[PDB]
Formats: sequence, C-alpha cells, structure tokens
Amino acid sequence: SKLLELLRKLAEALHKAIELLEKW
Amino acid sequence: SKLLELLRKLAEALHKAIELLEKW
Amino acid sequence: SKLLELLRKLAEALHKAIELLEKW
Amino acid sequence: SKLLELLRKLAEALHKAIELLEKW
Amino acid sequence: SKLLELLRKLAEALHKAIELLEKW
Amino acid sequence: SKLLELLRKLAEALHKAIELLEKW
Amino acid sequence: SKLLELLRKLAEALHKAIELLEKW
Amino acid sequence: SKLLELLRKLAEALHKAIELLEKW
Amino acid sequence: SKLLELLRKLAEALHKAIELLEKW
Amino acid sequence: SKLLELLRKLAEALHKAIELLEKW
Amino acid sequence: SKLLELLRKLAEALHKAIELLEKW
Amino acid sequence: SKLLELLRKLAEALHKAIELLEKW
Amino acid sequence: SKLLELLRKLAEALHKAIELLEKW
Amino acid sequence: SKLLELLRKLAEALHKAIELLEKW
Amino acid sequence: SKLLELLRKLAEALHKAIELLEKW
Amino acid sequence: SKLLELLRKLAEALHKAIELLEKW
Amino acid sequence: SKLLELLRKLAEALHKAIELLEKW
Amino acid sequence: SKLLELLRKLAEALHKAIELLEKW
Amino acid sequence: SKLLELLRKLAEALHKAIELLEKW
Amino acid sequence: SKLLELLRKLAEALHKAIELLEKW
Amino acid sequence: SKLLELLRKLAEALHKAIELLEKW
Amino acid sequence: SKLLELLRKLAEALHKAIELLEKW
Amino acid sequence: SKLLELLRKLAEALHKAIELLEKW
Amino acid sequence: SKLLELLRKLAEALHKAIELLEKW
Amino acid sequence: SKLLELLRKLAEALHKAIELLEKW
Amino acid sequence: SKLLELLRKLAEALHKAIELLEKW
Amino acid sequence: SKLLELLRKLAEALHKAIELLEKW
Amino acid sequence: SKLLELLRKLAEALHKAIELLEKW
Amino acid sequence: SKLLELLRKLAEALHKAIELLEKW
Amino acid sequence: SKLLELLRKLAEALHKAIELLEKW
Amino acid sequence: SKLLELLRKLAEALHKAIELLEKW
Amino acid sequence: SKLLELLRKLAEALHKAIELLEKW
Repeated sequence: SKLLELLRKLAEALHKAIELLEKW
Repeated sequence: SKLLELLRKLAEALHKAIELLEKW
Repeated sequence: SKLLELLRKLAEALHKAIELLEKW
Repeated sequence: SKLLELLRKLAEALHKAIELLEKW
Repeated sequence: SKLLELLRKLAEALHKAIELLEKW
Repeated sequence: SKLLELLRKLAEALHKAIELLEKW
Repeated sequence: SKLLELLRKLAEALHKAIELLEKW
Repeated sequence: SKLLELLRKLAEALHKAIELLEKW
Repeated sequence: SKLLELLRKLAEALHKAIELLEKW
Repeated sequence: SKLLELLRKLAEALHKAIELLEKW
Repeated sequence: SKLLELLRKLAEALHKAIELLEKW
Repeated sequence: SKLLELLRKLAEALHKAIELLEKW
Repeated sequence: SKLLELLRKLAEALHKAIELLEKW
Repeated sequence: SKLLELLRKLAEALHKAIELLEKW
Repeated sequence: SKLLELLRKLAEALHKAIELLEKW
Repeated sequence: SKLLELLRKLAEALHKAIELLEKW
Repeated sequence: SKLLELLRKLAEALHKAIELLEKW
Repeated sequence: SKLLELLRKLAEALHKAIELLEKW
Repeated sequence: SKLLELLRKLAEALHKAIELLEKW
Repeated sequence: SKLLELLRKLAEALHKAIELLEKW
Repeated sequence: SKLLELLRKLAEALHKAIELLEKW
Repeated sequence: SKLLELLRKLAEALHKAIELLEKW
Repeated sequence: SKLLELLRKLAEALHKAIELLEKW
Repeated sequence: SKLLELLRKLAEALHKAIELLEKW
Repeated sequence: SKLLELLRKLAEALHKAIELLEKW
Repeated sequence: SKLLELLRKLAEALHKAIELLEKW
Repeated sequence: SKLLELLRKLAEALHKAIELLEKW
Repeated sequence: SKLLELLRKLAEALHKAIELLEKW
Repeated sequence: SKLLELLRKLAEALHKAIELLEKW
Repeated sequence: SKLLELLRKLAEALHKAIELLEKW
Repeated sequence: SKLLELLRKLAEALHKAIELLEKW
Repeated sequence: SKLLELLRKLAEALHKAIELLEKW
C-alpha cells in the first residue's frame, strides 16, 4: 500500500500549505 | 478570505476521508 | 470513530462554505 | 438572499445534528 | 444540553423555511 | 392560506419557546 | 422576560388561530 | 357564530395588551 | 396612542361581549 | 329585556366614545 | 363630528336607562 | 308619576335634536 | 322625516310636562 | 287652576295639529 | 329630588343642544 | 363651546339616571 | 327660517315651563 | 307668572305651526 | 344584581373616561 | 394613571359578563 | 363545549395578562 | 407566580383553538 | 392533506416545548 | 423522553414544511 | 431550481441523522 | 450503511453546491 | 484564478476519495 | 486507477495551491 | 510553528512517495 | 526569500516525482 | 534500482534534517 | 530520467535546508 501512504502524506502537504495561505 | 476558508473545510474533509481509506 | 469524525469535519465545511457564498 | 439564508440555516442545523450523533 | 442545541437550530431553520414557502 | 399565516405564527411561538427552553 | 417574548409570540399564534377558526 | 365573534375580539385585545405590558 | 388603542380594543370586545349576553 | 337593552346601547356608546377620543 | 357621535351614544344610554326607570 | 312621563318625553326631545345636529 | 320626528317629540315633552304641572 | 286646564289643552292641540302636519 | 335633578340635567343638556342648533 | 357642556350634563344625568334605577 | 322660529319658540316655552314645575 | 310665559311660547309655536299648515 | 354590577361598573368607567376626554 | 384605571375597570366588567354567559 | 373551552382559555389568558399590566 | 400562569393559559388556549379549527 | 399535517405537528411540538420549559 | 418528543415534533414540523416547499 | 434541489438534499440527510439518534 | 448513506448524500449535495458557487 | 481551480480539484478528489472508501 | 486518480486530484489542487503561495 | 508544520509535511509526502517509487 | 527558494524546490521535486510514480 | 535507493535515502535525510531544524 | 529531475529538486531542497541549519 505504497500509494495509500502517499495519499495520507499528500493530504498533509495540502493542509499545511492552505493554513499558511489562510494566515497570509 | 471566506472562499479560502471553504477550501480549508474541503481540505480537512479529504483528510478525514483518506485517513479512513488509509486505515481500511 | 474515524468515519464519524470525517462526517464532523464535512459538517463544519458545508456550513462555512454556504456562509462564504452568502458573504461573497 | 433569503433562499440562501434558509440553506445556511439548514447547514448550521446539519453540522450541529451530526456533531451530536458523532459524539454519541 | 447538546439535544437542546440541535432543536434550537431546527426552530431557526423552520422560521426562514416556512417564511419562504408562504412568501413563494 | 391564512392557514399558512397560522403555521408561520405557530412557528414564531415554537422558536421563541425552544430558545427560552434551551437556555433552561 | 424572554418569557414575556414567548407569551407575546404564543398570543400571535392564538390570534391568527382564532381569526382563521372564527372564519370557519 | 356570535361566541366566535367575541373570542376573535378577545385575541385582538390581548395583542395590544401584552404588547403594551412587555414594552412597559 | 397605543394605551388608547388597547382601551378601544377592550371597548369593542365589551360591546360585542354584552351584545352576545343580551341576545341570550 | 329592558335593562339588557340599556346595556346594549351603552356598550355601543363607549366603543364609539373611545374611537372618537383616538380619532380627535 | 365624532364628539357629536359620542354625545349620541350618551343620549341613547340616558334613553334606555330612563325607559327602564319609567316602566319600573 | 307626572315627572316620569316628562323624563321619557325629555329623552325624546334630546334624541331628535341630536339626530338633526349630527346630520348637519 | 327625522326633522318632523324632532317636532313630534317637542310637543310630547310639553304635554307630559303640562300634565305634571296641572297634576300639582 | 283653569289657567293650567287651557295650557294642557294648548300642548295637546299642538301635538295633535303637528301629528297631522307631519303625516301630510 | 334625584328625579327632579335628572329633569334639570336633561334641561341643562337640551338648552346647550338647541343653543348650538339655532346658531347652526 | 356648547358640545362639551352638553357632554358633562349628559354624563351627570346618566350617573344620576342609572344610580336611581339600579336599586329599584 | 319660519320653521326655525317655531323650533326656537317651542324650546323657549319648555324652558320656562319645566323651570316652573321643578320650582314647585 | 311663568305660566303666562309658558302660554306666550305656546302662542309663538301655534302661530308658526298653523301658518305652516295653511301654507300647505 | 350581578347584571346591575356590570351597569354600575360602566357608569364608574364612563365618569373617569369623560374626566380624561373633557380634560383634553 | 387615569388611562390604566380605565383599562382595569373595562376588564372587570367583561370578566363578569363572560363568566355569566359561560354558565348560560 | 369546545367554543365554551376556547372562551374559558381566553378568560385565563386575559386575567393573567391584565393582572401583570396593573403591576407595570 | 403570574407569568408562569399566563404561559400555561396561552398553551391551553392554543391547544383548544387548534382542536376546533382542525374539526372545521 | 399536507397543510393540515404541518399545523397538527406545530401544535404537538409547542405542547411538548412548553411542557418542558414549565418544568425548567 | 421530553427532549426526544420535542425533537420528534420538530421532525414532523420540518417534514411537512419542506414537502410543501418542494411543491412551491 | 439548483438552490431548491440543494435545500431538499440537506433535509433528507438531517432526517436520517436525527432518525438514528432518536433511536439511540 | 445508513451512515454511509448520509456521507454519500453529502458528497452529492457538495457537487450541486460547488456547481452553483463556481458558476457564480 | 488559482483559488477556484483548487476548489474544483478539491471537489473532484473528495467525490472520488469518499466514493472509493464508501463500499470498502 | 481511482486510487491513482485521487493522487493526481491532490496534485492538481496542490500545484494550484503552491503556484498561488509563491506569487503571494 | 505552522510554517515549520508545512515543511515537515513536504518531506513526509516525498518519503511515502519515494517508498512507493522504490516498491515498484 | 531563501526559505521560499526551499519551499518552491520541494514542490518542483514532488511534481516530477509523483508524475513518474503515477506514469508507472 | 540503486538510483531509487539513494533517492529514498535523500527524502529520509531531509525529513530527519528538518525534524531537528524545526525543533531548534 | 524524471528520477534525475527528482534528484535535482532534492539537491535544491538540501542546499537551502542545510544552509538554513548552519545559519542557526
């Protein structure tokens, strides 16, 4: 489930990315 | 930035949805 | 309760989404 | 937008409704 | 009093809802 | 549809009733 | 005295109710 | 329907009456 | 004059009320 | 029913009297 | 001439009152 | 009861007098 | 019609009045 | 005393006179 | 004495009534 | 002002009139 | 105003007349 | 005295009343 | 007797009522 | 409080009137 | 019985209403 | 005391009011 | 069909609503 | 049970309300 | 009717949510 | 399964919802 | 306009995400 | 294939997200 | 704090991603 | 923006990287 | 294949590197 | 190919990431 790990990780990248955008 | 706040709700929704997917 | 928590996220999201629509 | 205000009212209701079901 | 919080929301909804229905 | 007027006014009573009751 | 607000709104319901009922 | 005509009048009275009481 | 309007409302009520008692 | 008829006259009178006060 | 209309209500009241008096 | 007759008659004078005044 | 009604009453007053005067 | 008799008679005369006048 | 005072009360009002009528 | 003098005298008479008849 | 001569004469008569019967 | 004044006013009444009737 | 009470009350009301109206 | 003493009085009267026709 | 019960309900409503208005 | 009574009355009134208009 | 249902529901709701807030 | 009954009442109210809104 | 299809959908969801917690 | 229904419904709602929002 | 492109892609992902998890 | 499409969906949105972030 | 949180997630994405790449 | 150099580099890397693992 | 081994190692290195960086 | 592009972007990350760490 290499792809499953990536999908949870991609969710993490987006979450932090948007938080920063929202702040700014 | 309420369009950005909607994005954040969508972002979190994907997260919870794929978090479930990853564990199942 | 991982599907129920996904539902809690999604609930929050739609509320703020429609609040944004009304605001915009 | 009064039809939108009904939709935002329902959204608030659903989020709280599912929050309560989810806590249970 | 979470059940009371849900029923408060349903009352708010119905106000805008039948307002709209009668008006329409 | 003065019956619609009655339903909307019974809604007024019920919404005031619940907000007061939910406080209590 | 949001109880006074409830009584006045229950009056609203009753007055609409009786005018409709007295027609009938 | 004379009894209904009296009770219609009592409802009208109570409107202005508790309006006034709450307002006072 | 809202206190006068309550008094005129009551007057209308009493006249009708006694008219009904008098017819009986 | 001569006292009851005097009451019917007097009922009418007070109504129009207070209506006049409100009008003047 | 609503002050005159109040007078007429008073006039009729005296009439009914004394009509009773005369017969008794 | 000479005075009783006069009082019913005085009521009659006034009643007609006011009707004419009201008209004019 | 009504003007003639006043005049009938004027006469009536005087007749009951003189009946009283003469009774004494 | 006979002055009161004439005076009653003249009251009665005008009443009867104008009873007819009004008819015509 | 009250019966005489009522005769005087009617007179007072009727003097006023016809004083007015004559000037009109 | 004849109309107001009439009103006071009407009221005087009506107080007296019904006071007198009420016990009887 | 030949007929208002008559009206006025009738009132003037019943003034002095009722004065006399009440003064007895 | 006031009886001859009663008779004076009855004369004025009669004079105008019967003048009318002949003028018809 | 209870009916006399109603009429007695109405005379009392009319007195305070006219006190107000003439006072204006 | 003239206008409030009037309101109170009107209410007492109506209560009695209706109490009797509720029995009747 | 249902018309009688409605009026008995309006009596309780108006009773409580005016009691509190007499306080305020 | 008095406010809780007035709310109980309005509820009882509106139960009865709507009972009857559901039948009509 | 549907309107009578909605009125019956609002009555039943408001019975329950006021039951509970009378206890609270 | 009373909180559950309140929510069941609001379910019936909202059911009927939206059914009719979907018609209109 | 986009906005009304949205309203309908929101309602269906809330009904299911509450139906389950009414059982629970 | 009934819970999956709720979430399935919410995805469907979100699709029509965003169709509207992006379309603006 | 990056924000709207993000919104459409979020929705695409969330439709797909939960479609995929729902049966599983 | 849907699991791969979700990876691409997250990417599309995240490209958009950081494109925006970098220009901000 | 939050900016450092993004950076941790950026790394995570790449590690799950390269794990997948290398698994193939 | 040395740290925004780093941010941008990380995204550019994961772009080509995920392109390659999805293209497999 | 050994290219993928180095590339996994560099991902892991940056994750570990910045884990510490962020702490400090 | 795209693996050497992955490695190019990992180098840019590393260069900036470790520059930061030495600059602390």
